[PDB]
Amino acid sequence: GGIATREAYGKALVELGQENPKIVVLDADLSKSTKTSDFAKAFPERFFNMGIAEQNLMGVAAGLSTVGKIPFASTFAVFAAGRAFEIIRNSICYPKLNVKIAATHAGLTVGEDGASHQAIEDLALMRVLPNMQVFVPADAAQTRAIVKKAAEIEGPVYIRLGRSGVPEVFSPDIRFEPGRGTVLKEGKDVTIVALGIMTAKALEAAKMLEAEGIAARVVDMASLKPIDRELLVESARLTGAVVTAEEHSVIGGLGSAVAEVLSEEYPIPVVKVGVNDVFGESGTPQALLEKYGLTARDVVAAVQKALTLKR
Amino acid sequence: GGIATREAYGKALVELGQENPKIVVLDADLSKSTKTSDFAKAFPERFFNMGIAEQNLMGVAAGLSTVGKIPFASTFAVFAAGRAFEIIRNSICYPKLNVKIAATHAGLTVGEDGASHQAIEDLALMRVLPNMQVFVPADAAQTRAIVKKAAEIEGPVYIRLGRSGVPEVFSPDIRFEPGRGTVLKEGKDVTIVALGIMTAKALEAAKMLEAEGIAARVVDMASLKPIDRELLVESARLTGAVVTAEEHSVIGGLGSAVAEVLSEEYPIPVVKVGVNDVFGESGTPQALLEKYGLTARDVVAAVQKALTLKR
Amino acid sequence: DDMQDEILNLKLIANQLRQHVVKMVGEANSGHPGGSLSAADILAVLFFKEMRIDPANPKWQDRDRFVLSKGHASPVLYAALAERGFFPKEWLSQFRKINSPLQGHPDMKKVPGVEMSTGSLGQGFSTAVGMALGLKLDRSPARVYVLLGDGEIQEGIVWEAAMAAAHYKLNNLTAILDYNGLQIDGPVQEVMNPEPVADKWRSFGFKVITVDGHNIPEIINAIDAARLHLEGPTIIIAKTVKGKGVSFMENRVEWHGSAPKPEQVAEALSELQVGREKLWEE
Amino acid sequence: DDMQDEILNLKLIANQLRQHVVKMVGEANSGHPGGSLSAADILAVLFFKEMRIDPANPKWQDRDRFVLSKGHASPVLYAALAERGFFPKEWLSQFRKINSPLQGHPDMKKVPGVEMSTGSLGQGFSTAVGMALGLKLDRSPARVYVLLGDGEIQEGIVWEAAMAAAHYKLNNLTAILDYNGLQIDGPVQEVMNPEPVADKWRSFGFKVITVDGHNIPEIINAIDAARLHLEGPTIIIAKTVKGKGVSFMENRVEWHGSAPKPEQVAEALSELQVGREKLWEE
Ligand SMILES: CC1=C(CCOP(=O)(O)OP(=O)(O)O)SCN1Cc1cnc(C)nc1N
Ligand SMILES: CC1=C(CCOP(=O)(O)OP(=O)(O)O)SCN1Cc1cnc(C)nc1N
Ligand SMILES: [Ca+2]
Ligand SMILES: [Ca+2]
Ligand SMILES: [Ca+2]
Ligand SMILES: [Ca+2]
Ligand SMILES: [Cl-]
Ligand SMILES: [Cl-]
Ligand SMILES: [Cl-]
Ligand SMILES: [Cl-]
Repeated sequence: GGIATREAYGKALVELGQENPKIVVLDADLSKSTKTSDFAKAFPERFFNMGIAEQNLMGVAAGLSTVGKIPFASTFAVFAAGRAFEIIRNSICYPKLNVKIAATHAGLTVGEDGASHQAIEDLALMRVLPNMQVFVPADAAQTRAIVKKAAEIEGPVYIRLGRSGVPEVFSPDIRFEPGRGTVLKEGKDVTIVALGIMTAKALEAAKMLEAEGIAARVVDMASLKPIDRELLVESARLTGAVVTAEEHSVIGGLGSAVAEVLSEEYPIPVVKVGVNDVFGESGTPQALLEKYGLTARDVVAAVQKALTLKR
Repeated sequence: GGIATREAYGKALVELGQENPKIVVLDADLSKSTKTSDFAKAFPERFFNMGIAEQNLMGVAAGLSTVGKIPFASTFAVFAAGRAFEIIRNSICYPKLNVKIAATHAGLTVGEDGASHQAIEDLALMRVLPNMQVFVPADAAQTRAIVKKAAEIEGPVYIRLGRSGVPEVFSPDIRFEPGRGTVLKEGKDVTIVALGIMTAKALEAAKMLEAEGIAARVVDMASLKPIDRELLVESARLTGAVVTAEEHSVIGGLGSAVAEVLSEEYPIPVVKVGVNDVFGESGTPQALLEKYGLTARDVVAAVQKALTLKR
Repeated sequence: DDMQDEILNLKLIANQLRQHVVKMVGEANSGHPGGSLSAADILAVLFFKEMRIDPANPKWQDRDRFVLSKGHASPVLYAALAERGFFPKEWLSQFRKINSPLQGHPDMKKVPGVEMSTGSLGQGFSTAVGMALGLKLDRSPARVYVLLGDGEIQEGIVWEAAMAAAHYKLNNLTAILDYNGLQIDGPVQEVMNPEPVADKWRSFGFKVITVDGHNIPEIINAIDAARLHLEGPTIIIAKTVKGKGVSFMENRVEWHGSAPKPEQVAEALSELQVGREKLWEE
Repeated sequence: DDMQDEILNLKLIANQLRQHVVKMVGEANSGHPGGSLSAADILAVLFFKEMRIDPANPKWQDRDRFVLSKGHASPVLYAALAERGFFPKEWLSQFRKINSPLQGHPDMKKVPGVEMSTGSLGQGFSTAVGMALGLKLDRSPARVYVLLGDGEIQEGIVWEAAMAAAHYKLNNLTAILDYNGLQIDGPVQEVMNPEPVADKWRSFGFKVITVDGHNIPEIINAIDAARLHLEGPTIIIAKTVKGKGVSFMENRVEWHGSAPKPEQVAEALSELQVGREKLWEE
């Protein structure tokens, strides 16, 4: 029972605004919902609402980055990654400009707004962009570490955030390093690689597996791009089987990124837990996670399948 | 040397217009270049130029599809897949509307217009959309078969097309079936899976390999979504090693699709020939393919690497 | 007077739509009362007088079409479609619930009488231009009605669609702007000012008619004037009160997307029922 | 006096830019002569009179900025930057070649003096609004000049960017429209008519000045009027001839994106050299 990653983001932005006069923040009439509203209240002269205009949001952010500002641009993930995709591509990533995109309301945990608002594709879109770094915090502590690191990095960054409160995984002392994943639990039988809301569920699955004599390694991979290739290969050598778990399509996200690495370096089973190439629907976050197979019990089922496939 | 896939597309549209009264065609001030100009001349009453307005191009196509028309919407791949991504997502794919997107000038073979125009991400974007089918013709004969099939099937289709003349691969008798790939050559040592311009280069690489005692199977996978899972597993069981070859980023396209399938079903090496997570640049098509590693000799080098990993 | 009785009946239907909106958002614990209540008189006129539609023939090829481009106002569309007989009124009690047909934004594949899946702002308007283009090609007598928000017109696709509707002479397209002055982060003039709004629509080739969006005779007269304008499309700029009909919601930014608690549903229904009893006095 | 000598020198520079455009597109076998030649008088005025820039200090924080939103006209920008001394004139002979800095569309990380990587229509204008917003916050004396095409203004992002520039009162942004009437598939009025163009820009909150885009004194005077207007942004609508200066290219749709063959380069340079000799007569 921790705060939402969007709430941790809003507080981290105010901290950055206090530390660094070059930070500016933009939104697209969703400041109340993304939690850029905290910064908007503290620093109104460095906050720019662009109205309901996500293509121009990202173009204006690109231009601000060339006048000595470090812009954070926010809206919901479907609109940030998708409506503005080709502006991010040609005005931010190609020229390698210093823009941070902090997109909230990703995944099914958006809930009742339903399919048009539930981003299940945003990691596929941001991972394919050259020069983009893609970071997916698990909880409030890792959100604060990732937001502060994104402000220090020179170049494009996408931070994926969520609507709903999520359980604590990391301590307040967490240090975020791009290209490094974290072993949260050791085990010889299988590795569960997860990010976002699925990291806490992977730890719950690992407790359920221990109760039936299966020892799962659990890896958090908030750093989706650049991914921790060395930790994936180490996990493959130790355990011989991987389950991936993501609040995202099984196409083009974490499962895809892990399959790409291990198929070229150390080929082993990679069984993917995620949204099965469908759109979502309106419902409570918990009812949606149950229906679409994003629960600890679904991770346990995927581990049982992976164990039948391993050498 | 054969005609460009865009030229085969423009001729196939006229053939459809002669036999199918429901076909309508839209462009975004690139009719001269996409070759929708052939249909525009033959059936001006069913041709709609939307000007330089790709979001509205796709929304107007969606609306036309609800009044019993079968729209083909064209522009360059970077603008079709990227500028209009979220309109394709929320007005076409979510409601499963009967819109065909035929996007030309994909890949590096665009040439001198350079990085902003060279689509290296479009297959990753279209593959992650639920309800989207993604078809990538190798040559003129397969382009004609794919365009005619797209008009017959119900629902969203993305057809990826190119600028320049490409070699003949398929016979005039070619039959296209969504979800089915084609074995173009048998071999026990390795499988090369290719689509688009890379299929002809895979066949040239297989001739070079035969000369050094390596027997390569060559598979065309124009049907990227739905992919031919059964043919990939058959190929993996026969040969124990795969090279994928695509005029696209190694992230999220054919290499990704094949790694996802084989990591779930029959883990083997998958060595990926493609653009190495970079943007392109201005140059002649041939100079760009050489610099960015998209030649038959690069496929030969990838096969030698894959064979080092084969069990 | 059949015309005076017709107007009273439309005011009673608008009141019923408002009562449905408050109850269904309350029960869902989720949804958009302010921008639903602002549009209730417009949807009463469209669904109960002006549109040619048949719930016994929802795929009638020459039917008039309504597109809710501001798709978050799904409660007022669902209330109208239920009262017109497109689906059971019992569906309204499962708004925004898992497995319910009544999604938070309209899904054309799940709800009879929903003509487009909307919810991404600007997109419904672009699809409405495509519908009008195809119906013009098919010599249909159909009219395409589309409701826009005044925050929504900050989207570039709206101006692309407007330019295209003028170029293709789509006089069968009638746009309506819910001109309530508010969006999520504040008044539209503070967030991203679209004024002068009528001058923008005229410069994009639309006839502009300004009405009081809570005056049913003015809305009826504006729709008749749109029908008679043949050079191209018309937009009806309908000045409205966000949260119209509920005292504590009227002109309040914070009632955009917040569900009333049971005590607030009871208060709102009491006000609307007092309003309704006063209409039964006429 | 010195004013009339100043104007003659700008006409000679514009002629030199046109000669560079024809030669570099011919040598590349690729590029966009029509929309490069239409803009040569505008870029002569900006790069050789009005803009405060220093080729020895290309990242001077208070420099004026030029954004080529219609990025396919890169030949005329590269000709101007080479003649101003930002990089060697020898670079012009490797336009659009592999491993060469002069990309087909401007690349800000490869070419000194290029302020934004452009080529995707509408995007450069949006970035220019962001530059002006940041420079206004820092109270920089810098001006942001941005050149748009008249096909380019069919993009929705242009109208989003215009609405934002008016809302944020960006008087430090001067837009220029290359109003040549042509795009790829034909005249703009046939493909997707943006008229009435001046009414659209006024309705989006811009001051509008109309000039002959081949009249150097009118361009200078319009830039001064924009500078003196402190309340908000200005757009200069510059009526131009696509292919201006080359008889067989003038007002021709087909010279948008086609490279002249050597016989056509020779003919075009002969006309421009005859034009240049006539200027040396004044
Ligand atoms: C900002 C925003 C809203 C305010 C509308 O404001 P409006 O048009 O003025 O509507 P109103 O009649 O006052 O209720 S809703 C939903 N949303 C998020 C939203 C943002 N971007 C896109 C593309 N689609 C959305 N759905
Ligand atoms: C249509 C098109 C062009 C005509 C411009 O026409 P214009 O603005 O009127 O330019 P002009 O001054 O007359 O040369 S160029 C390139 N292009 C393809 C093109 C399409 N879409 C996007 C987003 N970027 C592009 N680059
Ligand atoms: Ca309730
Ligand atoms: Ca509003
Ligand atoms: Ca030449
Ligand atoms: Ca033009
Ligand atoms: Cl920790
Ligand atoms: Cl064949
Ligand atoms: Cl009422
Ligand atoms: Cl000249």
